[PDB]
Amino acid sequence: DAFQLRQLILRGLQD
Amino acid sequence: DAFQLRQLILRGLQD
Amino acid sequence: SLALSLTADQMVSALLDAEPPILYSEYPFSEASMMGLLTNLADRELVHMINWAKRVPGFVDLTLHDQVHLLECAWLEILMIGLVWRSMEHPGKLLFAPNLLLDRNQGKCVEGMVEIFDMLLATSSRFRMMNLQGEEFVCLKSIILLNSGVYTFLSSTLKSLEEKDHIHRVLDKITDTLIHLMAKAGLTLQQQHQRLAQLLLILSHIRHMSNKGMEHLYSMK
Amino acid sequence: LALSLTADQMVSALLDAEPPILYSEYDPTRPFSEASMMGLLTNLADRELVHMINWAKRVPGFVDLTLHDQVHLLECAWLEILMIGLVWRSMEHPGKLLFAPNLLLDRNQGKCVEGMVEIFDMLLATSSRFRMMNLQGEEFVCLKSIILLNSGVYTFLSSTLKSLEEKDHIHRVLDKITDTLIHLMAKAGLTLQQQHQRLAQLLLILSHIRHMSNKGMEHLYSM
Ligand SMILES: O=C(c1ccc(OCCN2CCCCC2)cc1)c1c(-c2ccc(O)cc2)sc2cc(O)ccc12
Ligand SMILES: O=C(c1ccc(OCCN2CCCCC2)cc1)c1c(-c2ccc(O)cc2)sc2cc(O)ccc12
Repeated sequence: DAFQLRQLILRGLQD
Repeated sequence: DAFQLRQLILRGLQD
Repeated sequence: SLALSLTADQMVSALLDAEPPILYSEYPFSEASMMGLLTNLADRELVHMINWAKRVPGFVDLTLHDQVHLLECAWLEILMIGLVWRSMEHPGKLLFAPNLLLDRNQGKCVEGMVEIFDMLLATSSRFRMMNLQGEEFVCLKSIILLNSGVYTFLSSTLKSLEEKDHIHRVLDKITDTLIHLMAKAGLTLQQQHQRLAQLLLILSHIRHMSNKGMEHLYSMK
Repeated sequence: LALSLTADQMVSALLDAEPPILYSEYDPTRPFSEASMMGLLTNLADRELVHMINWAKRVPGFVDLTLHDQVHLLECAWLEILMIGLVWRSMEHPGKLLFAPNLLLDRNQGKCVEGMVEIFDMLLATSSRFRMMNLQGEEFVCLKSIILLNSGVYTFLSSTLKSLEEKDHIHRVLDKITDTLIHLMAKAGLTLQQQHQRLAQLLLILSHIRHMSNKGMEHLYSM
């Protein structure tokens, strides 16, 4: 959940 | 380690 | 720059309108089920926090890399300030959700959790004693987002210079807004500067709670 | 005594309270000898701590608290206080940390200890930020006392009457230090707007210092 945080943040921002 | 800090502070505040 | 053109009233409106929805929990405890319920809630709030960040003036002017970094540094602080705000009218209790209201004895259900519960309760008390207003809350929550990662970008790079300058200018706008609320409410200049200081000093306590929290969370993994 | 001070008096009290600037044991005329970075930094931190305690007693308000709370404040704040002192004396040395006047270390000396460079960079970024703001000595001494008084205030007991009185007293002294900061800014020419803005800027840096201190403890404990 250190990698899964950044992806979760990434997806929310570009969409 | 955490004891050594409390000791130091208690010494300094008292005399 | 839309963000730097806003009046205080406009900033407050933008921030009030940006607010994410108040989420309900899925709610006989254990360490696992309570952490299960709190984890579920944190993760669902995080999805809404991201959308909220995009609505904070200034935020989307930054690069994607820095937008990510700010949320990565701030997310637990933001969860915590939300908790502490909605817990204000429930002394002795933390209102994780309207259907999930916990006291310090349920904190003890999870090893190492009570210390942080007590800190969160002490912060909620402090807001109660100060009559923290909703308008002030939304300003503080944006300060946290914009401030917590700003010192740990790269440095001596031209791009970072431009990014930090922009954040500092937006933070100055949010300060002006806070003073404006206080002046509108009747406070003397002296009382204005004093309350502002009091509110911002509480932010370093929230930083501390977040760091202690990450430390506690990581140690369950 | 503390609540009766004028701004000028508070500043004087704080300037006068300052601890000595300490020298490292490093001998620059023996550069090719085996020297231990952590050994030298530890020796310095421990000697500063002895002086920090005596400094705390000279901060207005501090000795009015109970002994238990005096201990607690220093226990929560000591690394923040070491760090803000480092950062202050490093302001006129961009790219370097002035741990002592005879121990001026380049950024890259961070790499000598595993996990130390991240914190060095954070310290350097803070020193930069003070430089960019032209932080004044008067402002620095105010900030250092705020750290002492504010860092442990939230984590006493709570719902006990004694803590209520202790916190009330701290909050009143903190209010006095804020008044003092604003006074320095007003005296220096800033508009009201500029005063509130700079005050906010300074206090927001304090939460970065808290963060560095927490990262520091985490790094120290792991050695
Ligand atoms: O219990 C939690 C909590 C539980 C799980 C979390 O994270 C799960 C990991 N997840 C992985 C994907 C990225 C986002 C986090 C975060 C907070 C909350 C908090 C906490 C309190 C004390 C403590 O020692 C640690 C945390 S504070 C909080 C506020 C909320 O609004 C919701 C949950 C919470
Ligand atoms: O190098 C040190 C340092 C070394 C040892 C310390 O503590 C040793 C244990 N000692 C035991 C008795 C209680 C007090 C601490 C503290 C700081 C300094 C710092 C540091 C930087 C990064 C990091 O990850 C950790 C620390 S900052 C600092 C400022 C100073 O003025 C002096 C030393 C220092």
